[PDB]
Amino acid sequence: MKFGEHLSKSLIRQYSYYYISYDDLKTELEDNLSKNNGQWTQELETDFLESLEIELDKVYTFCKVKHSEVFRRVKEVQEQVQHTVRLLDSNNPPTQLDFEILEEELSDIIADVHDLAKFSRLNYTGFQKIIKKHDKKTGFILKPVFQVRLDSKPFFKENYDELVVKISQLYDIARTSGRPNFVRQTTKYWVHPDNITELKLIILKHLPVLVFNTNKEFEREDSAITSIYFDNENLDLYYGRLRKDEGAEAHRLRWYGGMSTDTIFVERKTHREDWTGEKSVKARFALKERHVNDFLKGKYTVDQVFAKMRKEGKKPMNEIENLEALASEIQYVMLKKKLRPVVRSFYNRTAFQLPGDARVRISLDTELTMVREDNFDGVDRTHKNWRRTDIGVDWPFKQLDDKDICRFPYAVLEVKLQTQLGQEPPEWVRELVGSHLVEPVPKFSKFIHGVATLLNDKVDSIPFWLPQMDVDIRKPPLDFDEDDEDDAALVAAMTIRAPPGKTICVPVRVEPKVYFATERTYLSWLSISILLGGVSTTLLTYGSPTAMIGSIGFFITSLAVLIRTVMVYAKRVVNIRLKRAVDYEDKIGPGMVSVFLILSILFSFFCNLVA
Amino acid sequence: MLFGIKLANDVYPPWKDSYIDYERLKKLLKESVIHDGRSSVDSWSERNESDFVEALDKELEKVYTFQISKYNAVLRKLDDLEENTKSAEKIQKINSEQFKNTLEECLDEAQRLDNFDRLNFTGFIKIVKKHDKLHPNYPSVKSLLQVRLKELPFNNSEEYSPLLYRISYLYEFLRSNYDHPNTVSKSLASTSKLSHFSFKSYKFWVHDDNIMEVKARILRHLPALVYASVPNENDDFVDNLESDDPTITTLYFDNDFFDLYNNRLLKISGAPTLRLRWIGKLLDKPDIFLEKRTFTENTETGNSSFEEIRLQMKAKFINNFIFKNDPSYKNYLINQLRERGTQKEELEKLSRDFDNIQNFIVEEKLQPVLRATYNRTAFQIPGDQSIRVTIDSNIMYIREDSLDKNRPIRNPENWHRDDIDSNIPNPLRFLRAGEYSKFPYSVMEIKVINQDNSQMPNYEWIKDLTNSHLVNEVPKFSLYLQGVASLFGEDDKYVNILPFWLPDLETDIRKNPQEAYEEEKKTLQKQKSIHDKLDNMRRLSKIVEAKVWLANERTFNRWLSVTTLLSVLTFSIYNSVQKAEFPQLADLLAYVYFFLTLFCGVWAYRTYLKRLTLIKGRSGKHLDAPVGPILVAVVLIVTLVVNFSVAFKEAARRERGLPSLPRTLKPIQDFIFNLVGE
Amino acid sequence: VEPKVFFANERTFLSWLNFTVMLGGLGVGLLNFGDKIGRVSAGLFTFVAMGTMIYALVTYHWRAAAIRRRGSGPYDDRLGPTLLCFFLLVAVIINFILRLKY
Amino acid sequence: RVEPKVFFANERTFLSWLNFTVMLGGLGVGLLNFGDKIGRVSAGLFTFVAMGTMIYALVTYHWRAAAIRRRGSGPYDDRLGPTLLCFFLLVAVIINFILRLK
Amino acid sequence: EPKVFFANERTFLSWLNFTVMLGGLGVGLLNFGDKIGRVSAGLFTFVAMGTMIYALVTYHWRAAAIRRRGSGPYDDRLGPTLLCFFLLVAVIINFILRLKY
Ligand SMILES: CCCCCCCC/C=C\CCCCCCCC(=O)O[C@@H](COC(=O)CCCCCCCCCCCCCCC)COP(=O)([O-])OCC[N+](C)(C)C
Ligand SMILES: [Mn+2]
Repeated sequence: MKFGEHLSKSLIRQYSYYYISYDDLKTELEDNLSKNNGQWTQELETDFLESLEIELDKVYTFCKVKHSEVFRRVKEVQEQVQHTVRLLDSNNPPTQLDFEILEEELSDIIADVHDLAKFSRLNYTGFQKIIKKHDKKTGFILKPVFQVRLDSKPFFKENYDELVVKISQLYDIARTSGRPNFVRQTTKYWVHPDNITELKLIILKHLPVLVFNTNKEFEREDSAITSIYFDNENLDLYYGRLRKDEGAEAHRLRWYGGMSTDTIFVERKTHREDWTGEKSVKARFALKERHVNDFLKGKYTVDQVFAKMRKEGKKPMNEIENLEALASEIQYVMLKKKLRPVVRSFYNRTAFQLPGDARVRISLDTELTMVREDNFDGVDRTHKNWRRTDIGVDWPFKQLDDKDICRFPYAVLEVKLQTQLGQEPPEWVRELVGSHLVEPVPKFSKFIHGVATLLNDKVDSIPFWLPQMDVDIRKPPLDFDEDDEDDAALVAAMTIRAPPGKTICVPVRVEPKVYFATERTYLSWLSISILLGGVSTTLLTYGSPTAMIGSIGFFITSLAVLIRTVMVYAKRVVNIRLKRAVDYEDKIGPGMVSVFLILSILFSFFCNLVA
Repeated sequence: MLFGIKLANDVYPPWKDSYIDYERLKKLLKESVIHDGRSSVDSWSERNESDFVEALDKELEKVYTFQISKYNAVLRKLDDLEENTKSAEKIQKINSEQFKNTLEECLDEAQRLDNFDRLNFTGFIKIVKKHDKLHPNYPSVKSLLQVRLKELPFNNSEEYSPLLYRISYLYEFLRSNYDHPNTVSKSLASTSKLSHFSFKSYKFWVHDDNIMEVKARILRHLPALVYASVPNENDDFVDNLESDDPTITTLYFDNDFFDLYNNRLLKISGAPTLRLRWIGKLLDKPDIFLEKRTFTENTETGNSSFEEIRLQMKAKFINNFIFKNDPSYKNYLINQLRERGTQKEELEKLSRDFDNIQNFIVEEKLQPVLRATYNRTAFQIPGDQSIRVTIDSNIMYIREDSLDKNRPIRNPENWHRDDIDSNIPNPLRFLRAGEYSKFPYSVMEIKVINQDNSQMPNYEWIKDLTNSHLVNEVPKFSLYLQGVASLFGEDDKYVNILPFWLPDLETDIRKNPQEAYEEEKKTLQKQKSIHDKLDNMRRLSKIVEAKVWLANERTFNRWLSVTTLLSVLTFSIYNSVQKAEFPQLADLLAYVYFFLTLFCGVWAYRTYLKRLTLIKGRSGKHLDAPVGPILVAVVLIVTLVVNFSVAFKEAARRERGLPSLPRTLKPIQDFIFNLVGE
Repeated sequence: VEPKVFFANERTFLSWLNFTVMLGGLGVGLLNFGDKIGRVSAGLFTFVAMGTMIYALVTYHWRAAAIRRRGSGPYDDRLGPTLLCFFLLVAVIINFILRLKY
Repeated sequence: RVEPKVFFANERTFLSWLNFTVMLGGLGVGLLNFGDKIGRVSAGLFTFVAMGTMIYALVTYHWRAAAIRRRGSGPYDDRLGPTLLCFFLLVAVIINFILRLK
Repeated sequence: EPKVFFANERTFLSWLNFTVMLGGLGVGLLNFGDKIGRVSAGLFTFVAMGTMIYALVTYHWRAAAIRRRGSGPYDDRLGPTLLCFFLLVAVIINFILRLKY
């Protein structure tokens, strides 16, 4: 709660140790006042001013050094970009590495500028707070006197917005001429309505707000987002998205604002997966409202869609061809699979991000609602239209019967991080994600939840969060060796339900270092068989006729073990290939080998020591 | 009408002499010689300057001495009624009728004094600006007017006069406890809005050297709003990975008599303003909004309310909509929105708004007058309408009227100026002197909402920032009024009234911290005294992922171990064929096992190389190769079965027509020999 | 749900089974081929092989309690391997002494 | 700041390589003791391969121990050895098979 | 730490695997060999038994020196070298004695 406590985690550690010593000055003031029992002395004020002056000088010197460094870096990068542009028309201009490192340097400069601005503002606020507190507690007046000293060393009057604009212009130029590290993270959370204001206040201390209005005013319909999802009668896309199949696609029509908007975005989300993990893609193209219905029936051809873009010629022709191919694929899939609107999701979105900085992005979705728009029951809800027009952007939708509407009782938080390799995410983000205000729900989706909740009498598989919808989520305030890793896991390990007719469907992902595991186990079995097989052959052609029955026994044992191992390996490979869940504990192997070996050995002993 | 005619027709008959001599001063300025040109020979001499300064000095002396005398007379009468109040005793000796008549006389005198001050100030400002426009060599004469204005007992601003507040609360106490009946007077009730008992707006000017500090002070408490454009048709992409300030222009409307400006400057309740607003350039096809804004006051608390009617326009339909009274656009838009799927209530409201704005424009004969461009910065917590702060910068005014019937600045049949919105990269070079103006400061507005009857907001950091050396408070400032005063304020034909904040524009508005502290102390003391007096007389007197690399290496090692074992078995069987009981059979097992060891080595190497290729970079759906592990096992099964079958097929032929087997094991062989087929 | 624990369990079981497989192959080879010395030593080595096999199976099925009945600390079973570590030496010494007789 | 877990991994790798060379040397000695001159030549070639593998294993183990002694983190990469062993074994097997075939 | 104890157990299992294979081969050659073969097999089995005893002693020391958390014989530079020397000497003697007569 202390001001110094919030100052500590405001920025990274390299900016610490240079902040105003607010806590030290406050403690000194209180201690001196207590010792002298009031009655402030001129020498005490002199020492207070000396400490304030040395702190001010330190802050001013640090700010001056940082400003000089930032300006020098900007000038150097601008000259480098200009030289690269001059060399663009020359022979062999690299585009895959130089442009990327230039962009990385630009992003680093932007982050440094933002951090410096926040540092200056926080220090000014601390100075004002301590001066006000000293004036209030002590009978003497200091604010008019110290205002002159602050104005003599203006570390807070620097304008960093022009630098941001210039760096953004350079970034745009590089992106424009660059068309022939870092790690993403994305997490979702549920927030109780009682904690929305506190969460918003916490977020607002680090990022500004985005306003979709020319007057920069907060209007009711300026933040609404509406999506219509498409699916067939068998709900093929629902199951394809629930069980995360390769190439699973979601098709939606989206618009922003009220019912006066005449731009509808056709969007397709495609899920792809490798042994690295989660390489998903997203595509979209714009369309006019009056041509949407025709586009859903093929009457509106793809040629008429991109006529304006072809005529104006602003966009390169190859990108136009790519968009034409995407539109053709979407239309063909829509016609072939017999897709129709099935569900609508509505919510109000608030976005938090810094201009030109992609390190942290936050999104908050409130008033989440799902509305049924299908004709499977037997009632036509859209009347041949692509959306039902009896409701639009008016929450809550009270003119809808309770069987066609689902009202989500929580808000959805979305955190996107883009962290440079070698450094940790900001402390405030980590303290936010782990706290009593949010409940993490990985891989939450609005389309799946809407379909499961509304058409609950037509689906066999449901997500994991659906049965837990009645759980109260309020919480009170709070290289290595592979064999060695397996040994550590062994040491560590050694020392509710879906409604009837439905099963909780969860996809299973395996670490890539399982592909090499099973084969190794397989090999560790195969050699064993060979050894046993060896016995068989040395008792099939080198022994007396009275000892071949033990050869038969070893033959049977070797065949059994080998075919068992082949069966297990094939089962494991085919199950891992198609994303099923497997059992990794083989309970039959050791016992079968034990019994077969004992039987073979004893039988051979008896047959060679009989009569 | 002309300023001279208005001055002549508004003179109070008892006060003929006290008014300004506008015509005499204009003649003494020799404005006719400037007007006519032919005989410009008689220039401006020092004797003429001395005479003009002399006449202006005595005019100012007469006018302001009369004003001060009248103001001093009224306040004192009202001090009397104040005596019969303090004493909880002289209270019972009071009389209603004489006090009511005195209050009515005081109100009439205050209104007359306000009109007198407005007229005289307008005349003096016009004269001073006219003199300063001509004869640039000689020093300006605005110092005389500034000195005379500074001597006034009160502050020259658009705020209500202190006499109004005094009379208001005197009437409130007279009506409250002494005699509820026998009041009768209703004109005195109009001042009841000023009685101390919501939505309050404060306006300030900020110098360019103080913007960063006030921005830091605001950002301590409120966030910053960043403008983000809604996605449009040009933002369509093909395939990306997951998670892959504008200039505001407003054109204002008014008629040839400037009725809207006059009514707004006179604080007439319900005075509207009409404007067109957009951002960016007009050649990018942006959204154009037609707004009508009104402030109305219907309550005894004095709290005002603000109403706005907004319509969206198309660039083609504006000319017919605002000039020819064409109702085509209304029907076209209504049909378009009905086709889009808008409900009935929104359509009814849109039709009503269209009717209201079109009727307003037709009745009042409004037309575009001026254009203002600026940049806006806002601070507000989302979902919290309690407080808002906004700042406007880089304000610029441009004349966009058609008042000159011989060389119109804008065509009478076009809704906007043609030359400014051309394709030339820098159109503002075309502008001539006197057709544009630049406001030197930044304008900050603070809106505070206290819905409950909480006795004014009175919140902490707002009052801390207000009483500081960083801002200069200008009550009731407006961008439209300032633009009209700047562009058309020097012409007697159009503007006959001027705002009281004009003289403060020339002075340096920067303040030292010490003077600001002293003024803060004085203001706080005055407010505390007023509040204490009100409380005293109110109730007291009330009645690199190396792990995969290691795994690949270990898998290759295991494959090599299997190959070694197979080769060892192969050569052990092969190099001992001569001692085999069936040498014709041991020559095939060695061959097949040699083939198996070669295949194992080749497959191990090839799979290792392929998986190393996959590991380098990032590709491949899966890391597996099940073909070899299956083929090796299948071939081993086949070889073992064939060896067993051949051995036990030839074990019967050798014992036919040739002891060695135990008796107990005799039947068992007869089973296998039957299974093989002998 | 962690495969690596089960994988390590199987690795330990198969590493122990290698001993039994090798010893059983040796015993079968000695009994089927050779003079009385081999037939005498075959049972002696098969006893040790059977002991190792039984110990491996018991140890494996004892460690299969990673899903339930948790609480068993470190298996410092220094008496299992070492007691069986001397039987093979005894067999080797016996074979050396008895073979040298004839 | 050194832990036994890296020395244990080094020892396990060393004993794996010795497992390779013990299999190869056992084959070589078995072919040397019995068989004709062809078996003797095959045995000599096989024991040469086994000896080379054993010396390579010991050299790599000593280098790994020295690298662990001088702090750092080195014992994770070894690529030349597997390829060399694979090539040597393929050449040895094909040469012995061809020589016996004649 | 139990993890280090299990690592020591794994090392002992590897040692036992090597020693069992070597002793098995030695016994197999001994029971089917002549005087030269008998001497060679005795030498190989003696080398295997010595290495097995050394591994048992090292495993016993390590499995008890960790509870004390003292020095421990984690670093070894004599076992592998002595094993290499003994194997090389045994192979050389076997070859020279087989080719001598
Ligand atoms: C550095 C390491 C050193 C190792 C040293 C110990 C080495 C152990 C050595 C030998 C093992 C015992 C073999 C005795 C065979 C007797 C029967 C027989 O058929 O013999 C015949 C041939 O025999 C051969 O040529 C067979 C070759 C055997 C290869 C090895 C198999 C052992 C296990 C491997 C499996 C993988 C291991 C996995 C674990 C098990 C006898 O032929 P002959 O011509 O009558 O005899 C010569 C007589 N004469 C000279 C008078 C003419
Ligand atoms: Mn999302």
